[PDB]
Amino acid sequence: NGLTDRDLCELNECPLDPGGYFIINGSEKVLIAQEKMATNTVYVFAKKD
Amino acid sequence: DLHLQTGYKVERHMCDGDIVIFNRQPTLHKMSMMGHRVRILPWSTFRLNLSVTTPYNADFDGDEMNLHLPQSLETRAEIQELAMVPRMIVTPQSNRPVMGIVQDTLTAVRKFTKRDVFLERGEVMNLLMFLSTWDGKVPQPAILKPRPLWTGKQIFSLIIPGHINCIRTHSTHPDDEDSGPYKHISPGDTKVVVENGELIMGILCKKSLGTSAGSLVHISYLEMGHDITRLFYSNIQTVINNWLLIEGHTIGIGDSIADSKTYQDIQNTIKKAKQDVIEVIEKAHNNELEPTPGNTLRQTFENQVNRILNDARDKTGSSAQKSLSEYNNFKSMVVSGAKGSKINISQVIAVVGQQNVEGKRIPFGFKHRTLPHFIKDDYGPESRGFVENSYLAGLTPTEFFFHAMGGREGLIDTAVKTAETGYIQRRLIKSMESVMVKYDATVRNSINQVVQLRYGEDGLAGESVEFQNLATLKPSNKAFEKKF
Amino acid sequence: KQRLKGKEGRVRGNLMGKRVDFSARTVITPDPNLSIDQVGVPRSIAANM
Amino acid sequence: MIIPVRCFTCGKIVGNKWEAYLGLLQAEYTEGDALDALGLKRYCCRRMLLAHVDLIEKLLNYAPLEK
Amino acid sequence: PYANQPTVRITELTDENVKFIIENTDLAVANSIRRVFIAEVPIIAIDWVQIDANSSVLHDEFIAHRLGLIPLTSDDIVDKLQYSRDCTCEEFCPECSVEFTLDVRCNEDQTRHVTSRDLISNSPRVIPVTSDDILIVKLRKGQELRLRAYAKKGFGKEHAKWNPTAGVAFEYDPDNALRHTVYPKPEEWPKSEYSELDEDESQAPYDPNGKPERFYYNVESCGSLRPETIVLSALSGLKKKLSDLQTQLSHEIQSDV
Amino acid sequence: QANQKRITTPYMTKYERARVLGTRALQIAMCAPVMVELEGETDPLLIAMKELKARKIPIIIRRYLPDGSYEDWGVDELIISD
Amino acid sequence: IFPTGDSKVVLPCNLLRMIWNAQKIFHINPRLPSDLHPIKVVEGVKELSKKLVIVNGDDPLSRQAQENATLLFNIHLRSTLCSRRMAEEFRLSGEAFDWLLGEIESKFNQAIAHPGEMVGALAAQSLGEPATQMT
Amino acid sequence: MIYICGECHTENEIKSRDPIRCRECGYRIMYKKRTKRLVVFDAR
Amino acid sequence: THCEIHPSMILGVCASIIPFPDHNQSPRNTYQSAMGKQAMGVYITNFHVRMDTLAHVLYYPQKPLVTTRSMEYLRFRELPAGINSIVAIASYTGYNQEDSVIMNRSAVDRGFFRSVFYRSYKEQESKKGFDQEEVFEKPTRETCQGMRHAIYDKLDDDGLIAPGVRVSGDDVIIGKTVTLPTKRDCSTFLRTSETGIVDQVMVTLNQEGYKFCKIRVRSVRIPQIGDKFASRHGQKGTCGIQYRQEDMPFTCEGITPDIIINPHAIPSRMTIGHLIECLQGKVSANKGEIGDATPFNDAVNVQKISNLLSDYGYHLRGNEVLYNGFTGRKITSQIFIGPTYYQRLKHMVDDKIHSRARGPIQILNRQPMEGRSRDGGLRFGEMERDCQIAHGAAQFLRERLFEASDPYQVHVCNLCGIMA
Amino acid sequence: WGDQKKAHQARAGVSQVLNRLTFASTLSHLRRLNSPIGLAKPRQ
Amino acid sequence: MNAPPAFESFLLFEGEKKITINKDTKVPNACLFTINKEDHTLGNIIKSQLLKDPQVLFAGYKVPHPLEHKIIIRVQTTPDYSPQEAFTNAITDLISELSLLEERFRVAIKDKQE
RNA sequence: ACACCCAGCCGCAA
Ligand SMILES: [Mg+2]
Ligand SMILES: [Zn+2]
Ligand SMILES: [Zn+2]
Ligand SMILES: [Zn+2]
Ligand SMILES: [Zn+2]
Repeated sequence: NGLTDRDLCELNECPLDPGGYFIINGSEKVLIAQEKMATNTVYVFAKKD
Repeated sequence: DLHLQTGYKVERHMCDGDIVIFNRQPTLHKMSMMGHRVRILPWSTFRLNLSVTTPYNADFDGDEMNLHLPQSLETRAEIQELAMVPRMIVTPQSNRPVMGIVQDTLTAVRKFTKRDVFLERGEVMNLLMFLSTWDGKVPQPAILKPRPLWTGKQIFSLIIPGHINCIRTHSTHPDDEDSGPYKHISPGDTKVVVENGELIMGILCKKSLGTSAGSLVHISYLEMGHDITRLFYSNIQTVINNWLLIEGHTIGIGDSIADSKTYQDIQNTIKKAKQDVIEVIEKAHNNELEPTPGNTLRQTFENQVNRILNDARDKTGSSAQKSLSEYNNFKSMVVSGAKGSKINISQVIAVVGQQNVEGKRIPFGFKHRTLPHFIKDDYGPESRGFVENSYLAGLTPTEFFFHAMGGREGLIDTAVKTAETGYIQRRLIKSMESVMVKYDATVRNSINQVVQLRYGEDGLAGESVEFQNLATLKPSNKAFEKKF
Repeated sequence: KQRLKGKEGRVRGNLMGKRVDFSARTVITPDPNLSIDQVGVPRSIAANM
Repeated sequence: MIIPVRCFTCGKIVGNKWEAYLGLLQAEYTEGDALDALGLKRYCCRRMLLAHVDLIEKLLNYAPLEK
Repeated sequence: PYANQPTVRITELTDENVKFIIENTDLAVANSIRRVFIAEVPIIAIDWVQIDANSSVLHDEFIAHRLGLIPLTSDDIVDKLQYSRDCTCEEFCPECSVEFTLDVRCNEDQTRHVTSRDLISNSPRVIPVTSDDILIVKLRKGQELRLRAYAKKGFGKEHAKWNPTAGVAFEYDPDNALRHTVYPKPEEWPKSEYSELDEDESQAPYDPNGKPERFYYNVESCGSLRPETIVLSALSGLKKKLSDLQTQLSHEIQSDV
Repeated sequence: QANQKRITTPYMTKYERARVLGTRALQIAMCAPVMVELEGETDPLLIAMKELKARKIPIIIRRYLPDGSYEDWGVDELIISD
Repeated sequence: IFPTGDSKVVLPCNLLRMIWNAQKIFHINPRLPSDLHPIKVVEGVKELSKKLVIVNGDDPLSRQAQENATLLFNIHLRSTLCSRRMAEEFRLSGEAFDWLLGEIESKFNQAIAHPGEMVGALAAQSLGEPATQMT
Repeated sequence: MIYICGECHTENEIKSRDPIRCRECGYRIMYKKRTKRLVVFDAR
Repeated sequence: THCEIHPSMILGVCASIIPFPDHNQSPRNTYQSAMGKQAMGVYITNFHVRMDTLAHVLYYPQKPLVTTRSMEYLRFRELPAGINSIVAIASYTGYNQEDSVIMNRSAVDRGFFRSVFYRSYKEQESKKGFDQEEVFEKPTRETCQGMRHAIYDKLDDDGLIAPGVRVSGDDVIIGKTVTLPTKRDCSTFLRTSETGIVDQVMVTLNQEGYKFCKIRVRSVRIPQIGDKFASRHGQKGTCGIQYRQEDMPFTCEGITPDIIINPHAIPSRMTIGHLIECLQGKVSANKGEIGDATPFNDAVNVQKISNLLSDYGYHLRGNEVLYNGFTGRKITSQIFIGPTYYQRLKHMVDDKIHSRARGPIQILNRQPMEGRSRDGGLRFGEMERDCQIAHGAAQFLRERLFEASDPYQVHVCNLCGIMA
Repeated sequence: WGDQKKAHQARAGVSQVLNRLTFASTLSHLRRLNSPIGLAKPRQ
Repeated sequence: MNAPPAFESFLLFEGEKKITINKDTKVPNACLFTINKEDHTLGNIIKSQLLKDPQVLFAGYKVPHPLEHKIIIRVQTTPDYSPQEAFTNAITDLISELSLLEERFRVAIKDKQE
């Protein structure tokens, strides 16, 4: 964080890389957002059967 | 230890001329595994003839097929005598030739069969060189003086084998020609007639060389045999491709632009349709739209709106087609029947048309509106999915989103329905795995339960049946007595 | 019982339809210069098989 | 990564015009005038120069693993 | 029955492009002449590269490919040097190839450009086109590049790097007279450079007795071979091909008889 | 059964065509006698075709009726479909 | 049997095309009179219909079964080969008629169901094929 | 068998089956030099 | 109450690079948006420092002539994923029929779409036993239980293949032998059909403190006639055949197309935006700036592009007269030429190719194994046996499912049916 | 996603391997959603 | 893997001949030349030159397959003029044409150079 | 005379 282009290049890290991923055992893992029903909101549904 | 005595077996490599079988999953119908003769070409990719692209429900864009090699003389013999694609041109599923001239050949066949086409001497020699069954005698040119010109129909007549007798109607056949005079002249050069294995008149298209009953290839198979049909297919493809090298085909923006008068007429039609739907929705708001019998007020309002919009899109498509130029490649591609349809021409030129999801128009996802940009409680065409603009003209964002919804519906149903059809066809084939015909010509189950006394109530296989007309049921009593 | 069950199982995954030798797979591209019966096969599959 | 030596379509020499192209651009000239001055009449070479992006400047920023 | 009498006129002879007009000739002859211009004109180019040491950011195959595409001036010794395959020479000798050595090391903060000028030849006749300069690779401080390369004799059929012409332009019948191409809307099309119609007229009238003739060429060299000796070499190569066919056909027909 | 009462289609069909051609080709491929004169043919399949056209197959087809009784047919009484 | 006036029906041999082939193979001139006794046609078609057998036998039950199986082809054949129709529309000659009868016999015999066909699998796969196009 | 390390680039001679470092920077990343053995590269 | 920033912003990352997405049909926008993930290029600048399995990189990427305003903000310009190439949408000899492509062998020889295939392998010093410890060392022919005919002398004394040495298929790269409970060669081998060259070799200490090595093997991949290609409008295609420069057609100005797709690809799958891109690319290349092709723009339409092209000396609809490459005769029609963006895809025929002939055999089923990497066979699925039943080829089906797969003999008693 | 021993009730598919075929691929993978569904209504 | 060597496109390895003659049996006085390791560059020339001969009926060429470097040329003459001699005469006229073209190009270049 | 054990999970091609 906070490093400019020069330090990132000197540090063997791509300036253009957006980041946003973890590194576990050398494999770059990225979390994916998961949808779920909104909490604390009364709904109404009509089950057909 | 390399000395070979009689009785040894040597595992040679796959030499040319050997027999193999292909397969493309999903293997939907029995056509998807035919036998082929092997040929050795450079590079690292299979290479098969184009017309086979239809039997295997395949397109040559990343598709990959299997290749099984038989490993016994008995196996090779049966595959040669049963599954070799020359002997299995016509499928018994619908007693029509699943094989068909397709893509550049078919369009080039159309442009090569027109009356206007003519060939100089050297071009005719070049075309004849690509044939294989040619007897070696250059036919008399249709034109002698001032200079020799051959007609494409004459070269095609050379291509036809034996003495075939076929009569088919071109796609753009005017219905008035049959009743009126010039019935056998056909000023539009419709009414394809093949006499004594020579092409006499008419342009060829999907309805004559395509995968249709009573097609020219169908009659070729039924009459001459199966090898001659293979030569027919190969000759057509080779010679037409090598003539297309001279003629050439293309498609571009010039084929999508229409005349300014056409644009003005199209805009006028769209404006009138929008005004009419404004009128009918005004009537609905003021409560004078009398409900259709058996239908709800909303139901009949939707039906009337859909009727108006469909009339508008049909009129726009007809106007675009009328203004569509003869040299326009879109018209050639559609009328030939290679790919595309007149509806696609209408969408490209005039109007994309109404976009609908699950049959109905765009649903009201928000509070009684389709998107935030439209006023609440609107049933106008622009605000419910209708796409006034065309692809060439470009789509505005809202209609672009609605078209995206329509395309997503296409993707979703085409992608989910394979699981159901895969289960139905597996259940059917598993049920009917054992039913077959014994040598009493009685169809029987696995445990010898007579299912049918004779196959198809007549004992006739499906590969040798044709469409015919009784010519005795329809005529009246007076006409019957007169004619018999 | 789960070994003998449906897809990815004994009866349907190893007996009714089974993996077999003497086979090949690769992409397909057009070639209008071969007859209908013919087909191109490259030298690698021809040699190995 | 770096300006290709030969135009893909025809084959006119192109690798020797990248530096001149940048020099002409620096001297207040527009792209069209610069390409005309460099003699690339055919448009395949024009897009060969114009559409190329040189990553090699970004690549040299990394120190070599030898010395 | 006998051959026709071609005639040639030259309209421009700059240092790198040549325009000439060939009249009274079959279309096939002209088409084959252009094909030989772009396929079967001998030229010297790099084909065998040995990378002694490459610390550049670019990899060995990249540098080898780029060196291969570099043109080499071979106005003279294309005829003298024999093909490596034909030379009884094992591997490579100076009689059938030209040897190249490249040695550049960057030892300063400023970026070093490994231009084609850095290439050093043995025979002074064969050198890159420098008598701007073609760039090969850019090097940071401490990035060496040492390699040796041999240049063979080849023509365009083997590989594009042996293609001498930049791009050959071949146009015949500028104002469409034989209707070899049909314009649906002729007025919309620009008139060709070699046209001879007025502004009002769109196309020449139909010529049923016409035949293609008066072909226009615009052969442009890549700087390796002069753009006029290239045509002579092309014609000589076609003549030699036909003479080889003569010898082979004579041998075959005598053997049959 | 005897010579009489022989009821079955006398058209030697495509399935038995394939079987007979394959088996005869295999037999000749194992150095078996040839039934007809041959003029410079070596492929077993082609010679099998030619000798079938000569109608001299040394094989009798046994046909299984659904009931269980067999019915033997020689090739030379059968007429070729082609 | 056929309500709704559906005259389109599937039969083995394309009789019209066969007659046309006979015409243009024997160069028969429709203008000139032909030499074809109508009784020759009558017993010709009758003998042909006798030689087309689906249910081979001689007992009354087998004969009735054969008649029922071949009724549609026989009726279409008689309709197309009627005496007046041959006299007027087609105008074939005697050798033309003999060749037509022989070719019809050969084609029908070729089109007969071959024992051993796996009719069940063929039917299941053929009827399952359009299911992928029903979308 | 000379190894080149991460950043300070010393061709340290190890040949001793010890934990891999260099006496200059100590970074625990090592690379090995391009082989002296030649290899042809076709320019095709 | 509110006003949109810009309507085009609805598009996603991979869908934003599509030029004129509105003019295309939405299904093909979807398909292209799927491909943009697979469109190779300079994926990250520091690729040579990194090393990971299945990493590609392209030689000569180019920012597209027909750009989109959003693309500059996705940083696509810095890291393109394709080349602008002259395209001729026309029928030809027939090797582009259906969805296929004809390419330029001469241009391919000049570096057109030539790309690298970096592949990285790793091996570990996972000591399990107390004397059964593996070590990196050059195996000897007699001291190792595992002895193949593979070429072993290429390795150094450490047992790691030196960088910069050509390695063929099925070669040893890491010589590691496990001591027996004298030794056993548990060494990894380079898999089938790569013929690459090892470039970089690494040695390190793993997390648990044992020696750990990685090596990277690269191999240039000149496009053969099997490689999947697609435009920015969902134009799935493969290289049917490569023609040299003298075989393909050529304009009166000497321009020769790099790629020739078939007109059949346009009408059925309406992608008029492809033609719009071609025209805009032509006018942009002629003029000198990068063509603005943001999705929803009333300023830019086909008519103004046509007028600019006409002003610059071409057919106002983008067509051009092309001469037959073989004959030299003018083509009767007039082909549609112009540049456009094309992307090489991850799918390569050299990777998808596969064959099997009595190779290795599964332990449990005693049948051919899974995958080409394991040299396994192909499945003869249930729908295939059904097809062969429909054919009626009995003994073909028999050998396919019994003899070619796994023949086996058993002894069974006659009184009882139990295995004996 | 969850405790190791309770993989049955643990939702799967989270933390996919980052795709690195192209910069566009990386950005698309970073900005991605996913539904927990294994009928066409949820998928339209 | 299977990419053929580039030099293969024109070189003749030991085991084949440049020319083979086949007498077509379909029509009298016909030949089937089978020039090997060539392409359209020669086939087009040969077809054009033969077609100019007044006393030859048929003349054409085809490549059986673009990947395979082979061409087949068929020539049919009147029943007093062997196809082989027609081929030879066409080639000789071609050689004279190309030599004349080279000479006149030399003259044009010399005249242009001052 | 070859060497790599399997289950699960995920992406992706037609
Ligand atoms: Mg597909
Ligand atoms: Zn160029
Ligand atoms: Zn030498
Ligand atoms: Zn250090
Ligand atoms: Zn027992």
